[PDB]
Amino acid sequence: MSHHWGYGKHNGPEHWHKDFPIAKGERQSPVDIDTHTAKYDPSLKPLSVSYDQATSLRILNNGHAFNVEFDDSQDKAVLKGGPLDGTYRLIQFHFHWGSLDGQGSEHTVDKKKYAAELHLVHWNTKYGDFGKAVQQPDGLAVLGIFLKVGSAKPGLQKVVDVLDSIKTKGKSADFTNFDPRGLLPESLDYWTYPGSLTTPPLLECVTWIVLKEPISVSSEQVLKFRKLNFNGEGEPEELMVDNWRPAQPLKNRQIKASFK
Ligand SMILES: [Cu+2]
Ligand SMILES: [Zn+2]
Repeated sequence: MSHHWGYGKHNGPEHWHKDFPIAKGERQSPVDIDTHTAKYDPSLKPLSVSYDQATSLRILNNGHAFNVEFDDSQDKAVLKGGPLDGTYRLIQFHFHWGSLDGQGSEHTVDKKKYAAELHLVHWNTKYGDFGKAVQQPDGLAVLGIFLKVGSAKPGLQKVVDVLDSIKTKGKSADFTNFDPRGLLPESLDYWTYPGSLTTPPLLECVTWIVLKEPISVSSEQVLKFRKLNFNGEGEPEELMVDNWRPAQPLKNRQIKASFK
């Protein structure tokens, strides 16, 4: 929110608190997931990812990442169960990634950084619209999935192949008839905790659900992410890499596990 924040030395995560003081708040994201301290929670309900009727619309370079946007005017693609009360509707997904394969994720697992992290963003339908949802402590649910470099992910290739058409900030392209189920791992085992948006405005509205099993993507797929630009057309080229916030203090939170 507001202008001029980014991921450089002069406007990156260490600077955000000056315009977004909640950056130093009590439930900021991402965090390190200490797997030995997370506790199994038998009260968690089964997690339900219901994306069969998902209706993708468009892909946009917003100068911070790229978003694949969905029709959220009806319950076409929803997340329910797990730690969640009620129904959360899919609005968009995006990624965070590194300049090198050893960094890029926002969450870490026993301090391990993955090459990238996928965020599927959903809003609680009891609040009527996304903008109202971000005024509520249970307004959003983000499903986070780690990416490691190995074999190609077939379900990612349609995304990689459109990126040359959205190289610079402000560009968009049609992205209809995409199935986001092709981005999931086999297992839905997860960790969950209460947190925030990981970019400005850093609002403390998110139930995080982070899957334990990473997806594998090829070196060639992640290399195509790294050819995007932060800048607009006609401006000095600034590669879109290292668009991740580091782990923040856990403070008075417990991370729960869905699995023993
Ligand atoms: Cu501003
Ligand atoms: Zn994100």
